[PDB]
Amino acid sequence: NFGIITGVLSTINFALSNGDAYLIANPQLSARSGGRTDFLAGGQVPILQAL
Amino acid sequence: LGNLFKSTNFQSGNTDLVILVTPRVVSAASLENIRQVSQAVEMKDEYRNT
Repeated sequence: NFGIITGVLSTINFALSNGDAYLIANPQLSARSGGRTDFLAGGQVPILQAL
Repeated sequence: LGNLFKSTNFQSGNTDLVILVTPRVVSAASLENIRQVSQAVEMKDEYRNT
């Protein structure tokens, strides 16, 4: 018994994508000499952290 | 016509925030205290009238 059975397959691709992103953050603070000021504008998420 | 062969996703926004304080040396007769006291009187009267 001598012979062959074979073939080929293919796939066509024409994908095309673009992306842009802009951001400016302008926070402003006040503090006295020798002091300290902290500022947060955002949120908080819960995290599991145990000994 | 190209919008029949193209999809767009757009997002835009802004946030504004200000935090400011005002201290004042006062007494019980000072204007800052009197205004809050008179505000409580109006609160009681509004409750009574409903």
